[PDB]
Amino acid sequence: DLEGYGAISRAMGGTSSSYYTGNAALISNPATLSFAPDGNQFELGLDVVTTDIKVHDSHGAEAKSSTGPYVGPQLSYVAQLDDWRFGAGLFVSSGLGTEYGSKSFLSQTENGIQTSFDNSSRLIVLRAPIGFSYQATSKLTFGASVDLVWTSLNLELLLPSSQVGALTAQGNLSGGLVPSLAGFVGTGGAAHFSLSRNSTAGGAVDAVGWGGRLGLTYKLTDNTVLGAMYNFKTSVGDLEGKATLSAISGDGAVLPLDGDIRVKNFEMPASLTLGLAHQFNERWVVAADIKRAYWGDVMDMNVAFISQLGGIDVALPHRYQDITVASIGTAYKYNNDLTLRAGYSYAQLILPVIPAYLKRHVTFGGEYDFDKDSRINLAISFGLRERVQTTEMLRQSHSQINAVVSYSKNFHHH
Ligand SMILES: CCCCCCCCOCCOCCOCCOCCO
Ligand SMILES: CCCCCCCCOCCOCCOCCOCCO
Repeated sequence: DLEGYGAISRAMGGTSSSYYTGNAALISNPATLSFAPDGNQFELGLDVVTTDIKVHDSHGAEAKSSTGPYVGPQLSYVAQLDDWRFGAGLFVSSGLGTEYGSKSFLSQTENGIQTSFDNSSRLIVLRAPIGFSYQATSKLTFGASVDLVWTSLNLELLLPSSQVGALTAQGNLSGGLVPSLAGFVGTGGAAHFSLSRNSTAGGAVDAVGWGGRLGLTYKLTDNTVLGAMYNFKTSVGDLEGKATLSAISGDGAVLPLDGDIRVKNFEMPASLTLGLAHQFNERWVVAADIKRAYWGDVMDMNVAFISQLGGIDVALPHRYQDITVASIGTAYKYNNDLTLRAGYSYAQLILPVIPAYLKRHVTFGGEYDFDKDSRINLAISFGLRERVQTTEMLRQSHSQINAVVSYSKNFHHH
């Protein structure tokens, strides 16, 4: 989440508690949809998430990922029935995606042998919300919305023998496949996990579930409105699909094995958000928001792989603490049809294929509308780059850019 939804909400540091954010409010604060211009709003957009990562060896070897992006489409329509606003939409998004290739050290056996396995990641989450909004009384504005989330997980991951040995020795790695493959992998081999299938027959690790939120707004003054919204815990099942567990010996021998894999217990925590937007002049508006993701309340993960020959189970325990986000955003009416936006956000061990989220983000946004019904919104969010290190004694450097773009046509009732 953190960064909100939509070209304007993202160009404004992820702020969204109480100002027109567009059709994307269907996920953030649907109560803001009542601030929409008279009529019905059709919205179309594209999300692109560039990622730059460099991981280094204890020998000066590097594996980098960034070396063409995933583009997520965004369709949605909001309708006005008197005081009501009803809206539906499909919101595609990545939430992980790395590609280190197969010529890197991450693809070598605890031993030095260069295997040909890739090392990559890709998480895709679709959100198709159904929601409404009621302007209950000129002052407050009710707003609810249910979801339906579709998650897909692509994985390509090699673990040199020392890593499996410690998992195994820690008791975090179990299964009947331990005693049968252990001799093959040995001292200088590894194990590779692959989740490469797509869609449906394909296998493809995915899950479908529900989700939802509700919020509200209030205008104490004539240019200062306040907002808040509560998000429900994502009730997603286990991600399940086909996976190939493949053992590699000290001389590069490969012993693949197809089966089922389940990535158990993970949802997405409930979040509480409080904020306020204020207009100074009349062409300049400023917004500040404070978000609280209840990660710490996720006590309820694993990875269960199972085949005809046996299975392997990995028990990797979180250690989660609620996170807090502080965001501020600016919008400026520079022309009669050109707005300028900008903002900042503030958040608060390794594994190169699943990078941790970034602490800070600096965004820029712009709006240009040809008519009073046709608008184009742009946004560019930079996830500030942070360094961080841990045989495999690694060090990682990770930054991230974000482009969102959408065309917004306003229709009129006849
Ligand atoms: C996916 C299964 C991963 C399980 C592999 C565990 C591998 C861990 O290390 C085992 C190391 O011990 C084995 C020794 O090397 C083989 C030598 O031959 C032994 C008899 O003298
Ligand atoms: C909401 C995002 C959830 C995304 C989860 C993707 C990460 C889940 O685990 C993927 C690993 O399962 C396959 C391999 O076996 C585990 C590897 O050993 C662990 C590293 O220390």
